[PDB]
Amino acid sequence: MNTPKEEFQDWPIVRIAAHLPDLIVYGHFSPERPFMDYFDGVLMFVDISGFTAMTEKFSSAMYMDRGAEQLVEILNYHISAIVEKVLIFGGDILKFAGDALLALWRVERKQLKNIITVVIKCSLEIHGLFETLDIRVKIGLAAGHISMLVFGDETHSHFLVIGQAVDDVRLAQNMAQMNDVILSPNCWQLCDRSMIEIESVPDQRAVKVNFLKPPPNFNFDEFFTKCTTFMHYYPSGEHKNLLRLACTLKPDPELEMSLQKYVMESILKQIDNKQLQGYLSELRPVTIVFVNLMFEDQDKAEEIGPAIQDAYMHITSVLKIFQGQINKVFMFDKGCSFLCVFGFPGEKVPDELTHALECAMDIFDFCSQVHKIQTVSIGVASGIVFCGIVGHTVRHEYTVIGQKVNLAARMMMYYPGIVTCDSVTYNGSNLPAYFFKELPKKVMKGVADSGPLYQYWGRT
Ligand SMILES: Nc1ncnc2c1ncn2[C@@H]1O[C@H](COP(=O)(O)CP(=O)(O)OP(=O)(O)O)[C@@H](O)[C@H]1O
Ligand SMILES: Nc1nc(Cl)cc(N(Cc2cccs2)C2CC2)n1
Ligand SMILES: [Ca+2]
Ligand SMILES: [Cl-]
Repeated sequence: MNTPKEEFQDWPIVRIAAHLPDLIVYGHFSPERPFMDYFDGVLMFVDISGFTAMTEKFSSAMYMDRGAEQLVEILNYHISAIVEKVLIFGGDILKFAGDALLALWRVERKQLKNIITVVIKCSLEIHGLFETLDIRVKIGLAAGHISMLVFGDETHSHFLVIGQAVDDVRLAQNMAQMNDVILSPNCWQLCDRSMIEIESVPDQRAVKVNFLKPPPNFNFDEFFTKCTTFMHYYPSGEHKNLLRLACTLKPDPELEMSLQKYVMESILKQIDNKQLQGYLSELRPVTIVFVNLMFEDQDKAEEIGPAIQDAYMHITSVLKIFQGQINKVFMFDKGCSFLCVFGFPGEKVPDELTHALECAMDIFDFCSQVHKIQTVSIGVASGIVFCGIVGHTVRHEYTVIGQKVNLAARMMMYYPGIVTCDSVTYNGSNLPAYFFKELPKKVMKGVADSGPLYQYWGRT
């Protein structure tokens, strides 16, 4: 009696799970919103520098109308290797944003020291990989208490990690010069100092890792194996050949119903083999509306959660009306940011610019009265941006990369408390000139040639 091979592996639920971390896939939590949970772990924020420039070049005529296809190929060639390293070291990729990704090793408080060692080794191996396009990799690490927030409505869900360690990992990474790994202060405080050769960062309690220098008896693989005891989802045994346990998920309509809420409809359409895979990789004219919600420095996560929930409910209704989408949500330095996009798969209109501006003002007016939100700032920029699925086969997300994305994000930070827009949006809108005010030109870090910027004043 024959015993033929292959556990079938490519169910819709498995494909959906590629778009989510284990934190969500295996989360089994309440469907109330907001939902908050608390844990400890180590974070790694890996930020590639140089794909936004590569993006601009790939629109040129030399790429012969295949710039999006070539961009996404070369990006994924590099990012998929990084993702594999993270997964093999036992980490959970939480979210992608353009050419960056945030990863988490959730562990019990007693294991933080040991896990920091595993994550530093992983970081050094990620720097390893890149002795090969013009691109640097900056890595920040942090460790400590982390809170998870899940917010949404009955058909959509969104998550974030929050707290000092999240702020710290971002601050750490941002200090790295090309190809450095930086530890947060608390990470350096908790780590195994005998193993880890560091140096001062000027005007900073963070430190740069110079070397991993283990003792005589230390064998990394035996050490790593012991650390796997504390990793709940590390593929093992008959599944040690897999990069994720999520590859073994079996059909379960209730779990699927829950996971699909995190993923865009156009992505679900591709997952369901109702649209061609290549259709979502594009260099497409869009309008980016980047909305920043600032909370007071005193604010704790249990106050932040209901306020993001409230803002979200309004953002989503306004976007539905004006034909916009939330591409990604971020939070650090007391600012929760919604990266919103007008134009992309299906939603292409003619009055898109007018609509992005009115939508932005509606969001600004509503969110300004949400209890606990100190300041709303919204940057609006229009241009050619790369849209597509970034990452590895087993762990990837839809995202956007482009100069106008970065510009919108810089506007919102440099021109706080107002709605700002770029020249393309200004000249291209229906609207008369006195709806606007021309702004003083600020020198913006990582932005040159930016052109005239405007405040969207409104009808009044
Ligand atoms: N998705 C993201 N989430 C959080 N912070 C980000 C981010 N992208 C960039 N940043 C932060 O802002 C800092 C400056 O980023 P920038 O210099 O403006 C673009 P980059 O990340 O260097 O290269 P790039 O745009 O080719 O990819 C970063 O070092 C990082 O701390
Ligand atoms: N707060 C938060 N949560 C998640 Cl899950 C991701 C995220 N971001 C922004 C941050 C990067 C570094 C610390 S927070 C990642 C996807 C870019 N921010
Ligand atoms: Ca980047
Ligand atoms: Cl891949």
